[PDB]
Formats: sequence, structure tokens, C-alpha cells
Amino acid sequence: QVQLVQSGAEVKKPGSSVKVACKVSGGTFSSYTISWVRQAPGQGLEWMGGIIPSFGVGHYSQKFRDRVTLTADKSTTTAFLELSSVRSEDTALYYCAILGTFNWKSGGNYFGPWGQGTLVTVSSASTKGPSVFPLAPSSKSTSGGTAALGCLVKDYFPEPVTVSWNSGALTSGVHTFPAVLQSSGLYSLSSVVTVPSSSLGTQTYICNVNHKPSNTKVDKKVEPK
Amino acid sequence: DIVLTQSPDSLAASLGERATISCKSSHSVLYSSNNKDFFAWYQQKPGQPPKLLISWASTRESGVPVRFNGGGSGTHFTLTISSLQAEDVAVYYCQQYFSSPITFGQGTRLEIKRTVAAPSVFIFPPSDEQLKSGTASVVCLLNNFYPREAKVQWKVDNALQSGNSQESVTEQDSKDSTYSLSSTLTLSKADYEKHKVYACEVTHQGLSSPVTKSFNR
Repeated sequence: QVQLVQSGAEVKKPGSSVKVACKVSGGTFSSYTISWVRQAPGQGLEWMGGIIPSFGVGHYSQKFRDRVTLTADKSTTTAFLELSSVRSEDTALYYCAILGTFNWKSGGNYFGPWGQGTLVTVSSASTKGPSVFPLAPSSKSTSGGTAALGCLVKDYFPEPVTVSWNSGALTSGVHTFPAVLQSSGLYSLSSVVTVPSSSLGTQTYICNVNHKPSNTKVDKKVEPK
Repeated sequence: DIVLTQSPDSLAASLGERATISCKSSHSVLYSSNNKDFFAWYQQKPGQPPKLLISWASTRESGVPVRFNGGGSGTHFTLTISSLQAEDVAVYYCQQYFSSPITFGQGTRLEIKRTVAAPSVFIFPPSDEQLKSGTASVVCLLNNFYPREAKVQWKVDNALQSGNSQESVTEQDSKDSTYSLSSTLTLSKADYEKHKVYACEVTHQGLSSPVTKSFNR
């Protein structure tokens, strides 16, 4: 099966140009249409346009035609979405996808994989890495055989941070909350996990925080208070 | 452009119930030669790209459970989920690939209605590392509750707080259909050390009465 892998999250200042990359596995663009879909908060999914790299043709929706350009690097089978004159309103998750249309020449590839999404944040605020603080378990965070512990990921910009526990070994009981924008302009979130209260003296618990826009990696042991 | 109008915008249905989602196109998406409808249904779960469920109005993709069924033709389409299960929580989108521009419906949010579950309330004092800087965050966690509606109020030495806390709520859990909620009270270290009792008061349909969790600094 073909897989699409997009470039990482990105913050760009207003008025700048933005490029999102979409690497198509399989070594060929074949007859695919590479489409781009925007998911902005509160506006669902909107098709921006698509490129048929084998024919060097692209088409767009009226909403984006005058400020979007599609390209393809055939030496790397990578398609690129280029946004011009970015505005705050362009802060969105951008997906690439193999999605063609009947009226254009699909090659039969109306359905294909989707990429994982690229969060583009349009802001004048500068990139800032997280502070990671423990949420220590205690008598106030146990309920019988269940104890809760966590990590407070604070003062970062932009989104997103990723949080794993024990380097991905702990998944059951994990809740990572949506980030909230603080009065400061920076984001804060917490990640919590409920574990057996009997394991608290035996098992070590590490939250692994990744903030790629600042290339900050923090592993914090969470100990009982 | 072909405009897709989806119905409903939001849906809450119990486990084992049938969910019905509808889409109306402003123009037919039917190709007269083969009588194929160029219409698809997608499912988007939290944190993931949309996943194709149904192509050609009624063709189920591999790996999609048989509970998922698509129907209709021309301008009117329906997605039927039989015997809803916890992992069906998602936003569902219709899509037309007949004519450019490709268009999507606006999305239907599907919530699972389960039995009322009271939150387990947990509280966390600020870390001393955080206190080594000039700030102190106090976190109240409401874990694994249903329904989503809950009220969290902060009291510091019995004085109600306003404007210095923020809430975040998870998406509905795909296994137990519960929510979790964090309320964070943020104070300067200076203000945190002036007071002794930090209390989170939680009111929720599943609680015998307003429960309050606190700690003494």
C-alpha cells in the first residue's frame, strides 16, 4: 500500500510563504492526483486543489486559486503545497491525499491514503519550548486501587507537543488533554495516566515530551510526592 | 460548485442503537453510463486523518465492519451504522468526487450515550520545580465521567476564584465512552504562599452531591 508522509508542524509569521511537503511512497507519482485538504478550526474539511504531476497540471478551488501553488519534485516523488501571504485565518491542519475527480482525469485513483497532517500556525509569536513539571501522585490522587499521576507541559509555542509514557510502553489509562492558549499567548496542557496504586513504589513512570518546532525533548520522572 | 449538506450536525446514541447520517448534493453525482454515484463517506477519529469507509455511495472498504452501510443515489445519500459500538465515536464526512472542486459535507459529530458515570476527582499541588520559578499551577482532574457536562469551581481559603483558571476536556474515549477534564488554577508563587487551602468543587449528574477535593499547602 502507498503511504503519504508529510513534513512537520511549522510556525510562520504573517505575510510569509509556507511550504508543506508530502512524500509519496512507492517511488512514482504514477497516475495519481495529489490533493490538499485544509482542516481549520470550525470549518470542517475543504479541498484546496490537486496536482497531477505526471501531466504537470493542477486545479484549485476558487477560495484558494489566487494564493496557492502546487509543485512536485520528481527526483524525490515529493509533492509540495505552497501558501502565499499567510494570514492568522490560515492556521490549520493541512492534509495531502491521493484524491482525484471524475471531470479531471483520475487515473481511477479517487481514493488513496491520506497523509498524517501538518499543523501550520500563522503567528508573530516566537517559538518557545515547553517547561515540563511533574503531577506527583499522592493520597489526594488515589481512589482505592487506582492512582493518577501526570505531567504539566507549560509555556510552549506553537502546537503541537507529543506526550508518551515510558517511551510508548504505557498506553492504557493515558489521557492527554487538548492544549489551551494561556493569557500569556503560550500553550499549556497536561497528560495524565491512571495506574494501579500498588505499583507506585515498584514501577518507574516517565513522561516523554516532544516539541519538534523547538527541537526540545524532555523526559521527566514522575515520583510520588 | 456541488454543495453537500449533511444531516444531522451532532448525534448522541446509545450502544447497540442505529445511527443514520444523511447528505444532500445540490447537483446529481450520478454518471449515467455505468450508473455509478461518485460519492464517499469518511470517518475521522481524534488525532487521525479521515479514513475512507464507503466508496461509490454503497461499496464498503476492506477492514470496515459490516455494521457500516451506505445507500442512496443521485442527490440523496445515507450512511447507516447498525448496532453502534464505543469505537464508532468520530466525525463523519460525506464527499463528492464527481466534479471539481471536490467538496465535503460539514461533518456529523457522533457521540456515544452510555450510562451516567461519576468522575473520580484528583488534585495535584504545584511542583517545587515550578515553584522554583515564580509560578504555581494547581490541577484538578475529573477522570472518566459521563455525561460531558460538569462544573468545576476553585476556592482558595473559601474565596471563589474567577479569571485565573482554565479547563480542557478530552474527546470521548473510544473504549469506555467517558470524558476526562482538567481544570488548572494558575497563581504566582507569591500568591500561592499567602494561602493554605486550595479546593476544587465538582458538580456532576453522577455525584450524590457536589464533591470537593482540596489540599493544605
